[PDB]
Amino acid sequence: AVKKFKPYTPSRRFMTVADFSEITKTEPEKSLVKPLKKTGGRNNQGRITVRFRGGGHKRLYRIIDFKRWDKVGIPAKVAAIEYDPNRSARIALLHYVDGEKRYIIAPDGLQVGQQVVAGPDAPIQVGNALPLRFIPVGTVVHAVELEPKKGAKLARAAGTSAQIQGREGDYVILRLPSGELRKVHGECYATVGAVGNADHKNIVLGKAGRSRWLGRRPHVRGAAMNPVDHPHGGGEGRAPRGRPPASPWGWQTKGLKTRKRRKPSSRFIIARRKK
Amino acid sequence: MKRTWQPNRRKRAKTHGFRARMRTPGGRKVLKRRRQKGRWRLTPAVRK
RNA sequence: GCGGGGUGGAGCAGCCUGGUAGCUCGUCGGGCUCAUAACCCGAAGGUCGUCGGUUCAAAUCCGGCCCCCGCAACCA
RNA sequence: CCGAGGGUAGGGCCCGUGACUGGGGCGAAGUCGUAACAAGGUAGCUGUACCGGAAGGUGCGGCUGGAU
RNA sequence: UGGGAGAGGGUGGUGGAAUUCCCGGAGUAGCGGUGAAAUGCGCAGAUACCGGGAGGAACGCCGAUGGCGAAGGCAGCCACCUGGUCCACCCGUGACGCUGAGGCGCGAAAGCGUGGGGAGCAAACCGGAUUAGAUACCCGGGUAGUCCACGCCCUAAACG
RNA sequence: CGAUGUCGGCUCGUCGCAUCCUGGGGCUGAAGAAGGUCCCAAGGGUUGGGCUGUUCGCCCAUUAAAGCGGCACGCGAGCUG
RNA sequence: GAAUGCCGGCAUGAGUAACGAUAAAGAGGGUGAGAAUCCCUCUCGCCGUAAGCCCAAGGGUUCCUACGCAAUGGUCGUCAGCGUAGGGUUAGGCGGGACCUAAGGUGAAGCCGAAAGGCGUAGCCGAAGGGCAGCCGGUUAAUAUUCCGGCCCUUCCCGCAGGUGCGAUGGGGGGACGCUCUAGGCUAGGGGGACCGGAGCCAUGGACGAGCCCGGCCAGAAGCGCAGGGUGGGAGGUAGGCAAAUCCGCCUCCCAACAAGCUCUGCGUGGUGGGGAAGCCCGGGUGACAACCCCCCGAAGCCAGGGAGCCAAGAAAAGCCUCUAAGCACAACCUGCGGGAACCCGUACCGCAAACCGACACAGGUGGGCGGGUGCAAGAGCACUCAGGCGCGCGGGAGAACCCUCGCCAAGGAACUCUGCAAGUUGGCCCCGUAACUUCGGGAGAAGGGGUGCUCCCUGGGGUGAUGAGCCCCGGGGAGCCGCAGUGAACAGGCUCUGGCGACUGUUUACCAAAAACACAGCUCUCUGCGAACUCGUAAGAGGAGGUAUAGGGAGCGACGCUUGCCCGGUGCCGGAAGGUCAAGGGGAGGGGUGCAAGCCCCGAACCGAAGCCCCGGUGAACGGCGGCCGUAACUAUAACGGUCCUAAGGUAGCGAAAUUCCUUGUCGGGUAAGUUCCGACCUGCACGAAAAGCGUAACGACCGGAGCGCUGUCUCGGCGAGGGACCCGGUGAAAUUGAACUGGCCGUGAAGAUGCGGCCUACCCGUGGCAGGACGAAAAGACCCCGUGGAGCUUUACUGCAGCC
RNA sequence: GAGCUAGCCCUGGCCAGGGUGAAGCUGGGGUGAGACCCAGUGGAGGCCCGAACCGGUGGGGGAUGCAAACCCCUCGGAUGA
Ligand SMILES: CO/C(CO[C@H]1O[C@H](C)[C@@H](OC)[C@H](OC)[C@@H]1O)=C1\O[C@H](Oc2ccc(/C=C(\C)C(=O)N[C@H]3[C@@H](O)[C@H](n4cnc5c(N(C)C)ncnc54)O[C@@H]3CO)cc2)[C@@H](O)[C@@H]1O
Ligand SMILES: *C(=O)[C@H](CCSC)NC=O
Ligand SMILES: [K+]
Ligand SMILES: [Mg+2]
Ligand SMILES: [Mg+2]
Ligand SMILES: [Mg+2]
Ligand SMILES: [Mg+2]
Ligand SMILES: [Mg+2]
Ligand SMILES: [Mg+2]
Ligand SMILES: [Mg+2]
Ligand SMILES: [Mg+2]
Ligand SMILES: [Mg+2]
Ligand SMILES: [Mg+2]
Ligand SMILES: [Mg+2]
Ligand SMILES: [Mg+2]
Ligand SMILES: [Mg+2]
Ligand SMILES: [Mg+2]
Ligand SMILES: [Mg+2]
Ligand SMILES: [Mg+2]
Ligand SMILES: [Mg+2]
Ligand SMILES: [Mg+2]
Ligand SMILES: [Mg+2]
Ligand SMILES: [Mg+2]
Ligand SMILES: [Mg+2]
Ligand SMILES: [Mg+2]
Ligand SMILES: [Mg+2]
Ligand SMILES: [Mg+2]
Ligand SMILES: [Mg+2]
Ligand SMILES: [Mg+2]
Ligand SMILES: [Mg+2]
Ligand SMILES: [Mg+2]
Ligand SMILES: [Mg+2]
Ligand SMILES: [Mg+2]
Ligand SMILES: [Mg+2]
Ligand SMILES: [Mg+2]
Ligand SMILES: [Mg+2]
Ligand SMILES: [Mg+2]
Ligand SMILES: [Mg+2]
Ligand SMILES: [Mg+2]
Ligand SMILES: [Mg+2]
Ligand SMILES: [Mg+2]
Ligand SMILES: [Mg+2]
Ligand SMILES: [Mg+2]
Ligand SMILES: [Mg+2]
Ligand SMILES: [Mg+2]
Ligand SMILES: [Mg+2]
Ligand SMILES: [Mg+2]
Ligand SMILES: [Mg+2]
Ligand SMILES: [Mg+2]
Ligand SMILES: [Mg+2]
Ligand SMILES: [Mg+2]
Ligand SMILES: [Mg+2]
Ligand SMILES: [Mg+2]
Ligand SMILES: [Mg+2]
Ligand SMILES: [Mg+2]
Ligand SMILES: [Mg+2]
Ligand SMILES: [Mg+2]
Ligand SMILES: [Mg+2]
Ligand SMILES: [Mg+2]
Ligand SMILES: [Mg+2]
Ligand SMILES: [Mg+2]
Ligand SMILES: [Mg+2]
Ligand SMILES: [Mg+2]
Ligand SMILES: [Mg+2]
Ligand SMILES: [Mg+2]
Ligand SMILES: [Mg+2]
Ligand SMILES: [Mg+2]
Ligand SMILES: [Mg+2]
Ligand SMILES: [Mg+2]
Ligand SMILES: [Mg+2]
Ligand SMILES: [Mg+2]
Ligand SMILES: [Mg+2]
Ligand SMILES: [Mg+2]
Ligand SMILES: [Mg+2]
Ligand SMILES: [Mg+2]
Ligand SMILES: [Mg+2]
Ligand SMILES: [Mg+2]
Ligand SMILES: [Mg+2]
Ligand SMILES: [Mg+2]
Ligand SMILES: [Mg+2]
Ligand SMILES: [Mg+2]
Ligand SMILES: [Mg+2]
Ligand SMILES: [Mg+2]
Ligand SMILES: [Mg+2]
Ligand SMILES: [Mg+2]
Ligand SMILES: [Mg+2]
Ligand SMILES: [Mg+2]
Ligand SMILES: [Mg+2]
Ligand SMILES: [Mg+2]
Ligand SMILES: [Mg+2]
Ligand SMILES: [Mg+2]
Ligand SMILES: [Mg+2]
Ligand SMILES: [Mg+2]
Ligand SMILES: [Mg+2]
Ligand SMILES: [Mg+2]
Ligand SMILES: [Mg+2]
Ligand SMILES: [Mg+2]
Ligand SMILES: [Mg+2]
Ligand SMILES: [Mg+2]
Ligand SMILES: [Mg+2]
Ligand SMILES: [Mg+2]
Ligand SMILES: [Mg+2]
Ligand SMILES: [Mg+2]
Ligand SMILES: [Mg+2]
Ligand SMILES: [Mg+2]
Ligand SMILES: [Mg+2]
Ligand SMILES: [Mg+2]
Ligand SMILES: [Mg+2]
Ligand SMILES: [Mg+2]
Ligand SMILES: [Mg+2]
Ligand SMILES: [Mg+2]
Ligand SMILES: [Mg+2]
Ligand SMILES: [Mg+2]
Ligand SMILES: [Mg+2]
Ligand SMILES: [Mg+2]
Ligand SMILES: [Mg+2]
Ligand SMILES: [Mg+2]
Ligand SMILES: [Mg+2]
Ligand SMILES: [Mg+2]
Ligand SMILES: [Mg+2]
Ligand SMILES: [Mg+2]
Ligand SMILES: [Mg+2]
Ligand SMILES: [Mg+2]
Ligand SMILES: [Mg+2]
Ligand SMILES: [Mg+2]
Ligand SMILES: [Mg+2]
Ligand SMILES: [Mg+2]
Ligand SMILES: [Mg+2]
Ligand SMILES: [Mg+2]
Ligand SMILES: [Mg+2]
Ligand SMILES: [Mg+2]
Ligand SMILES: [Mg+2]
Ligand SMILES: [Mg+2]
Ligand SMILES: [Mg+2]
Ligand SMILES: [Mg+2]
Ligand SMILES: [Mg+2]
Ligand SMILES: [Mg+2]
Ligand SMILES: [Mg+2]
Ligand SMILES: [Mg+2]
Ligand SMILES: [Mg+2]
Ligand SMILES: [Mg+2]
Ligand SMILES: [Mg+2]
Ligand SMILES: [Mg+2]
Ligand SMILES: [Mg+2]
Ligand SMILES: [Mg+2]
Ligand SMILES: [Mg+2]
Ligand SMILES: [Mg+2]
Ligand SMILES: [Mg+2]
Ligand SMILES: [Mg+2]
Ligand SMILES: [Mg+2]
Ligand SMILES: [Mg+2]
Ligand SMILES: [Mg+2]
Ligand SMILES: [Mg+2]
Ligand SMILES: [Mg+2]
Ligand SMILES: [Mg+2]
Ligand SMILES: [Mg+2]
Ligand SMILES: [Mg+2]
Ligand SMILES: [Mg+2]
Ligand SMILES: [Mg+2]
Ligand SMILES: [Mg+2]
Ligand SMILES: [Mg+2]
Ligand SMILES: [Mg+2]
Ligand SMILES: [Mg+2]
Ligand SMILES: [Mg+2]
Ligand SMILES: [Mg+2]
Ligand SMILES: [Mg+2]
Ligand SMILES: [Mg+2]
Ligand SMILES: [Mg+2]
Ligand SMILES: [Mg+2]
Ligand SMILES: [Mg+2]
Ligand SMILES: [Mg+2]
Ligand SMILES: [Mg+2]
Ligand SMILES: [Mg+2]
Ligand SMILES: [Mg+2]
Ligand SMILES: [Mg+2]
Ligand SMILES: [Mg+2]
Ligand SMILES: [Mg+2]
Ligand SMILES: [Mg+2]
Ligand SMILES: [Mg+2]
Ligand SMILES: [Mg+2]
Ligand SMILES: [Mg+2]
Ligand SMILES: [Mg+2]
Ligand SMILES: [Mg+2]
Ligand SMILES: [Mg+2]
Ligand SMILES: [Mg+2]
Ligand SMILES: [Mg+2]
Ligand SMILES: [Mg+2]
Ligand SMILES: [Mg+2]
Ligand SMILES: [Mg+2]
Ligand SMILES: [Mg+2]
Ligand SMILES: [Mg+2]
Ligand SMILES: [Mg+2]
Ligand SMILES: [Mg+2]
Ligand SMILES: [Mg+2]
Ligand SMILES: [Mg+2]
Ligand SMILES: [Mg+2]
Ligand SMILES: [Mg+2]
Ligand SMILES: [Mg+2]
Ligand SMILES: [Mg+2]
Ligand SMILES: [Mg+2]
Ligand SMILES: [Mg+2]
Ligand SMILES: [Mg+2]
Ligand SMILES: [Mg+2]
Ligand SMILES: [Mg+2]
Ligand SMILES: [Mg+2]
Ligand SMILES: [Mg+2]
Ligand SMILES: [Mg+2]
Ligand SMILES: [Mg+2]
Ligand SMILES: [Mg+2]
Ligand SMILES: [Mg+2]
Ligand SMILES: [Mg+2]
Ligand SMILES: [Mg+2]
Ligand SMILES: [Mg+2]
Ligand SMILES: [Mg+2]
């Protein structure tokens, strides 16, 4: 339920911020945080390899439990829901009856003071995690493992989810957030419910400075450069693309498929993505 | 205005120092050359 | 300067590859309709911008002339 | 002190007028088509939307003031 | 107080028929479409037939000249929440009524904003026909929209 | 071409005369006034504005008149730009 | 003898420019061979959020003293950051190390690379971050939190007493955190005092005063007081914190829950130790047995890990505390007391500058702290001024032109000019008032105006304190006084109307462009299912991301509003198990060479045979493209209409003489006396047009047009005045340039613009201040232009390769 | 060679004073309940004016400079990209 501002500055006229209404705890769990080392888009060579990165707000990494099959049958209570600057989703603090405390990304509709649990025999309720094979076909699901015991890779962004379409041998068919129809192994764990904070995408940054807070440095158009720099560089005055629209490195960027064809996982992807 | 030489004893030693030179093939050949030429100092003076 | 064009009344084939001018419309004559248009059956109309030239033979190939479109006219 | 009024500045209303522009009314025998009245040759009318030289056309829903 | 009929409204759920797309099977020279055709589709294997899957929208028979609502309007089925209303008994209040300038709310379709959704249908648009023309009527395609949520718009042959 | 800086303005002039005005003339289709045309004449004079980078030109208000040219299209070791 | 040759020497320019901020000097007395320049005194001026003081870098003896003056110092020099010599820097507590981690670097294990090398977990290194025990005063020519005095404190070793399950690199707690705003109470600092202490002073008309001038503190263990921070207590269970665990986490139960208690800091007090002004004598003495008190102001610092709010969600590790494991419980650790032990390096001096970076004693650059007083609303602004520090290392005259910086100007008032360039005007605060339009915030300081000092009287509220006096802070009303003038000095918007471009704050061509360019939120297309795509790398390995389609890459467009038409023939991208072509390879019809022969060897048709291309489709917010001629209406004119040719399709809405219009100053209207610009229209748009987006848009702009008001030295049209130069004298003394020169004018001639040739004319010899026409003046082997089978950057459907991808 | 300059990383530090007055909160009004209106409080912002600090708009000066980019006047930002 995004929040707006009155036009008392130019930028404040369009800006929207999250309502932060689900958040019940405003400092992280100290034993579960470690420093996030900012890269600025530079690799171990010290080279920029991802352009236009850096200068964003300092962050502490919240350690996230993307396994859950760790503690089969051990229930936990949802102690709190907190802000996490490293991801779009909110995170839920879990106090296991075990004495163990642990973070998961907070599904939609999850309430503090409820019980959650993981395992083959877990109830089909928002917050629980099961092997895909034990989840009813038709159920919406997030934090899905792609391969067994390798960790939740699928549907982790705010509001995203995957749906179980059917089953086929040791595999189940998922409709991914992208619209891709994919086979994922039935032994792969997955949490029931959609990821929370679905209103994340309605946020309007409002001003250049807000991009900067997010560590997003200004992106400069290829058309604004010179031929030394970019295929779209130069030209006397403004110039149309004047060649097939391309990236800084020469490759075409309007339609040119880039997935490796001989990739082994093609045997498991049923239908390429939606829109 | 602000000019280019802005002295810094730690910077000088860590950049051009004996130990810096020895850590590298090109650095070692600098010392070799300077010795061969008979330089009185093989490495910039810096007060530590 | 460079390229292209001028042919029944109108707009276009034919020229490249010499002998043969054609398509739509319009015009004239008859039909149908009470009548007009549409539609139907017939028909007439160019002598190819102009003057030369090559040739047995020129709309056609070459040259001059007059128009007509398009392109160019840059560096100080 | 007040004070006719003069002065400076800034508002409101009204009238006249203006290159040009919008449609309107009217005008014996202009041009294009033929939308409506017969089921008017696609029943009409309709609110709205988009489109088209023009009447109009089409979509969605509505009305019978529609013939059978 | 007791009782009754109803597509009255809202929310969550859910069932079958059908169209379309996709995978598989089988099978061959056409299918589709019209006044008649062409476009389109099809030997790169379509149409027709069978099994499976996805998805959206709309609810056949019951269905009526029917019912409900103040109007707009409301139709598969289920649960919850909720409005109006009729009848009976003749128990209670004792004119507490009628209408209603303003106000406020509701308000079909189309339309608009932000997200979603998208099978069928279909403005615009393209193509094939017809025609003197055909920016139409007929045919093949087809984008908004049609659907959901929330927020606007507030019109009508909103008619009895 | 081992450099002869360049339009226009400003400033400062100076020269030519095919003379714009003022001085002196002949002819006139010169009544007078005012003109036209040509001759002599370079002493002096030859305005202020609107537009535009402009030179030029058009316009406004005047004037006796609002001349045309040369001087490296005079003049950037004088200024402007 | 020439190479703008090379090295050196020495000339010319020339006694010329200059002598480095216009903060400024004068005299008296010293010293000395010599003094504007050194020392002393008095007078003058300048800085005073600095031009004073402290620290950190960097510098490296420059510090202090004596003796010097050749060179260094832009002059001088007796002086100096200069020469010679001697002296000077003292720490368990300040800083760094014997502690800890950050990025990053290094790197057992491991991985990769022809070699050299590249990675890499732990670990190690790495600091202005964490942690850690000293404050006041005195002393030297020169050091002092270092020496000394006083009063405190830390660790290590050992011993004693008492206490305890002691024990860790292992577990846990803590350390541990943002931005804005902010409470309570204090301190730093400051103002005042009729109080307390003081040498003295009474002037020149008055004052012996409740007079003037000066000062009225600093540090301090325990304890106590005030203010704060931190922290619940007990039990039972336990499967989690990679062994264990009484710890921590989780659950339950009881008690206490704005507290108290315990604990920890700040402040106050505090045994005690210090300090102590003017003035007057000569840095010292005295003052002085100095006094050392009260009221106010009050931090951004302290209590601090305080509070609240917000989104962009805010290091690590050790010290420390707690838990246990080995082990050990004659130990060992904890607490108190005592003695002993306590290392290495830095410490001088400069430090917004004459000692650092700029070749210089260079108007430049250089991080942190302190930075007093009064007044102006505030303030670190501005004026003056304290402490302190300076007058900037050439001077003295003169009183021209001209130059700079500055002041004023009659009448006019933009007539100046490309342009109001520049300079005026305006100017702070309080009050009144304030338009179109608008996205309802704005536009707004709109515009426009009134007030502003001083005196007397009355009066309202607050802080402190006590509720009162005093102090301090906000105000209200009356009556008056003076001047040309009351934010009396200094600092301190000129305004309005109207277009173009860009939404906006931002960013940029260090050093000729700040813009309309870039960026920007936002919009769309597209790639990407995660060992992602993409990027750097031979690789390993990294970034992406400890992210996962509401995410990440690429591209265009560029807030927002209303919109974004038609063309898929060509190029691109996407789809298409057919067909055509296709390389190595498979195949082996049929040949060939050689051998006496088995054989060995070479060539080789059909046919199977991948991507690619061809072929069939799709695709525009992909590359892109969006017609011609002729005719037609009852005045004319023009054509809603038609005919025909061509295309893949023929430019829609909107806009239009435009940042686009050639003809062009189009035409018409507005504004002006006059308008090639400007504004509004028209539309034959040379050559607009829809995300290289179209058309608009409130606000915004050191952007670019046009107009008006205000005011002016911009101008008519110039005048005067001021200072710094220019000039003269003493001192010091460059420069580019320079074939040599005894270097006129005209008309000619000459390689075509002659001081230098001809003919004439003019002209005594040499300077100084000035001006710039010439010496085709200087500077730079022309940037334009061409030439060179000269070079480099860039492009592509030029050629040929290579990475990469298939 | 990144002791200049460009970007990023880690850790610190800095930004006088004044002005405007968002959401929220409370109260009041309004209503069936609401939206909403008013007042007070509150203290938001690539908000406003302006030093330090960061700049470099226009003009003048300087041009063998004080300076191989400086000086004066003026001007932009100054809680934030
Ligand atoms: C020109 O370069 C120079 C001098 O350069 C030195 O000085 C320069 C200032 C220095 O610059 C830094 C340079 O340093 C390298 C060097 O020291 C030289 O070339 C000189 O020779 C010249 C060659 C040509 C020109 C003139 C040219 C090329 C030209 O185009 N003139 C045009 C233009 O000025 C003028 N003009 C045409 N159009 C329009 C027009 N329009 C279009 C509206 N509107 C208005 N003015 C127009 O028209 C003129 C004739 O048509 C002048 C001198 C030579 O003696 C001299 O050394
Ligand atoms: C032409 O005029 C040229 C201008 C220089 S453009 C780099 N100069 C000619 O002398
Ligand atoms: K050129
Ligand atoms: Mg908003
Ligand atoms: Mg939330
Ligand atoms: Mg930690
Ligand atoms: Mg690394
Ligand atoms: Mg490296
Ligand atoms: Mg990148
Ligand atoms: Mg980057
Ligand atoms: Mg989060
Ligand atoms: Mg799987
Ligand atoms: Mg959100
Ligand atoms: Mg961030
Ligand atoms: Mg960009
Ligand atoms: Mg780019
Ligand atoms: Mg460019
Ligand atoms: Mg560019
Ligand atoms: Mg490059
Ligand atoms: Mg390129
Ligand atoms: Mg290009
Ligand atoms: Mg360009
Ligand atoms: Mg262009
Ligand atoms: Mg460009
Ligand atoms: Mg393009
Ligand atoms: Mg192009
Ligand atoms: Mg690729
Ligand atoms: Mg997919
Ligand atoms: Mg240097
Ligand atoms: Mg530096
Ligand atoms: Mg150093
Ligand atoms: Mg360094
Ligand atoms: Mg080294
Ligand atoms: Mg030696
Ligand atoms: Mg040497
Ligand atoms: Mg009849
Ligand atoms: Mg004929
Ligand atoms: Mg013939
Ligand atoms: Mg013939
Ligand atoms: Mg002939
Ligand atoms: Mg012919
Ligand atoms: Mg022929
Ligand atoms: Mg050229
Ligand atoms: Mg009067
Ligand atoms: Mg008529
Ligand atoms: Mg009809
Ligand atoms: Mg009809
Ligand atoms: Mg009809
Ligand atoms: Mg038409
Ligand atoms: Mg239509
Ligand atoms: Mg009764
Ligand atoms: Mg009764
Ligand atoms: Mg009623
Ligand atoms: Mg409605
Ligand atoms: Mg559709
Ligand atoms: Mg009805
Ligand atoms: Mg030349
Ligand atoms: Mg020269
Ligand atoms: Mg007469
Ligand atoms: Mg004369
Ligand atoms: Mg004359
Ligand atoms: Mg002119
Ligand atoms: Mg002209
Ligand atoms: Mg000439
Ligand atoms: Mg010049
Ligand atoms: Mg000139
Ligand atoms: Mg000259
Ligand atoms: Mg000259
Ligand atoms: Mg110029
Ligand atoms: Mg010789
Ligand atoms: Mg020389
Ligand atoms: Mg040479
Ligand atoms: Mg030489
Ligand atoms: Mg000499
Ligand atoms: Mg000499
Ligand atoms: Mg001289
Ligand atoms: Mg000096
Ligand atoms: Mg000098
Ligand atoms: Mg002296
Ligand atoms: Mg002397
Ligand atoms: Mg002196
Ligand atoms: Mg002295
Ligand atoms: Mg002061
Ligand atoms: Mg030095
Ligand atoms: Mg000397
Ligand atoms: Mg001397
Ligand atoms: Mg000597
Ligand atoms: Mg000297
Ligand atoms: Mg000097
Ligand atoms: Mg002496
Ligand atoms: Mg000590
Ligand atoms: Mg030791
Ligand atoms: Mg360490
Ligand atoms: Mg440290
Ligand atoms: Mg820290
Ligand atoms: Mg210490
Ligand atoms: Mg103990
Ligand atoms: Mg223990
Ligand atoms: Mg321990
Ligand atoms: Mg933390
Ligand atoms: Mg904030
Ligand atoms: Mg306080
Ligand atoms: Mg104190
Ligand atoms: Mg005070
Ligand atoms: Mg008296
Ligand atoms: Mg346990
Ligand atoms: Mg004393
Ligand atoms: Mg004494
Ligand atoms: Mg706090
Ligand atoms: Mg044991
Ligand atoms: Mg040692
Ligand atoms: Mg010392
Ligand atoms: Mg000092
Ligand atoms: Mg300075
Ligand atoms: Mg400093
Ligand atoms: Mg000094
Ligand atoms: Mg230096
Ligand atoms: Mg000096
Ligand atoms: Mg200096
Ligand atoms: Mg003030
Ligand atoms: Mg001086
Ligand atoms: Mg000074
Ligand atoms: Mg005057
Ligand atoms: Mg005036
Ligand atoms: Mg003017
Ligand atoms: Mg102007
Ligand atoms: Mg100005
Ligand atoms: Mg002024
Ligand atoms: Mg002022
Ligand atoms: Mg308003
Ligand atoms: Mg306002
Ligand atoms: Mg005002
Ligand atoms: Mg007074
Ligand atoms: Mg002043
Ligand atoms: Mg101001
Ligand atoms: Mg314009
Ligand atoms: Mg711009
Ligand atoms: Mg801008
Ligand atoms: Mg724009
Ligand atoms: Mg924008
Ligand atoms: Mg923008
Ligand atoms: Mg520049
Ligand atoms: Mg440049
Ligand atoms: Mg540069
Ligand atoms: Mg400049
Ligand atoms: Mg600017
Ligand atoms: Mg947008
Ligand atoms: Mg690469
Ligand atoms: Mg990672
Ligand atoms: Mg993206
Ligand atoms: Mg594109
Ligand atoms: Mg941009
Ligand atoms: Mg752009
Ligand atoms: Mg609007
Ligand atoms: Mg196409
Ligand atoms: Mg195609
Ligand atoms: Mg295509
Ligand atoms: Mg077949
Ligand atoms: Mg083969
Ligand atoms: Mg094309
Ligand atoms: Mg086509
Ligand atoms: Mg169209
Ligand atoms: Mg349209
Ligand atoms: Mg036009
Ligand atoms: Mg015009
Ligand atoms: Mg024009
Ligand atoms: Mg023109
Ligand atoms: Mg005109
Ligand atoms: Mg006019
Ligand atoms: Mg202009
Ligand atoms: Mg205009
Ligand atoms: Mg026209
Ligand atoms: Mg484009
Ligand atoms: Mg625009
Ligand atoms: Mg605007
Ligand atoms: Mg600007
Ligand atoms: Mg003057
Ligand atoms: Mg003077
Ligand atoms: Mg001398
Ligand atoms: Mg001689
Ligand atoms: Mg002579
Ligand atoms: Mg000649
Ligand atoms: Mg001559
Ligand atoms: Mg001779
Ligand atoms: Mg001679
Ligand atoms: Mg002679
Ligand atoms: Mg003569
Ligand atoms: Mg002289
Ligand atoms: Mg002179
Ligand atoms: Mg001269
Ligand atoms: Mg000359
Ligand atoms: Mg030069
Ligand atoms: Mg050369
Ligand atoms: Mg040359
Ligand atoms: Mg050159
Ligand atoms: Mg060649
Ligand atoms: Mg050659
Ligand atoms: Mg070449
Ligand atoms: Mg090359
Ligand atoms: Mg290196
Ligand atoms: Mg750097
Ligand atoms: Mg540095
Ligand atoms: Mg400061
Ligand atoms: Mg307020
Ligand atoms: Mg609040
Ligand atoms: Mg601001
Ligand atoms: Mg400047
Ligand atoms: Mg100025
Ligand atoms: Mg210069
Ligand atoms: Mg300056
Ligand atoms: Mg200045
Ligand atoms: Mg200034
Ligand atoms: Mg400001
Ligand atoms: Mg920041």
